Amino acid sequence: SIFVATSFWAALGNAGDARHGTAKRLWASKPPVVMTSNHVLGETWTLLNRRCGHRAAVAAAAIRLSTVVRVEHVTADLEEQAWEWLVRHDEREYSFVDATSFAVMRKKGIQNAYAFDGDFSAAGFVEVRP
Amino acid sequence: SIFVATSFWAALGNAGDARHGTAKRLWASKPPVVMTSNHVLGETWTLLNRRCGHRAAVAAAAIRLSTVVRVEHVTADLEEQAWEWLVRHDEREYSFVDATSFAVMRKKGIQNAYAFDGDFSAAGFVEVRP
Repeated sequence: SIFVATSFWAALGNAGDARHGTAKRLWASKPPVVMTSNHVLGETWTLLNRRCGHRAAVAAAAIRLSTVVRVEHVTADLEEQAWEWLVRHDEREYSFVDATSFAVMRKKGIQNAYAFDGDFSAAGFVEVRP
Repeated sequence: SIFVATSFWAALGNAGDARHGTAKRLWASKPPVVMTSNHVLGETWTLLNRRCGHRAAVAAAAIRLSTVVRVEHVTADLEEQAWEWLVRHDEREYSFVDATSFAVMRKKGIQNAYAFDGDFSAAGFVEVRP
């Protein structure tokens, strides 16, 4: 299984992203179980909206309708763990969505992330490469 | 009676923000009932962590512990309402967090927002000023 982060969705959903081709390659080779979070989709919307405008962002909104991609609603319990995690890990700059993403992966026993730019790698997960 | 957006927290939590002065004055004259959301606090963490560093971002994390600020966990239902709203409103660039913020306010019957930049005003709310 894999967990998909915003950095990946943003690449996949933006044809003008420098890592678009890499993303599509990764997407074609993905395992059957693909999950992400409500926080990630929201972040993806915002990023794609700011970068490519409303139409491109609508694509991200539609992922929540997918029968193939599993979207975890991050619970209050999981968020509390993410907050605690965030407060202790001052060694590197981590976003809130990243911390909730790590928390989801730990909960679901997921080690592989579809993500770029090394934050998941730094946090002890595997950022899948083509 | 008021909902506090990310833009306000970011100004209040960063003394170098151009609207920090306005934020503190509004914060001094705020009503007894003050509300925000998990999404907003998460976004605030991320912004402050990038701009001012870990120690400053921890302040935002601590708001979730407040006995005076009500922190609403945005339900999957409210997010769905936010998603449908986002898809509908192409006339202006709206973030996901702001969309969920609008949804929370509408459900709670709140129109007065502690927020800057006019996005809440555009969405039909009152961005309160001193």
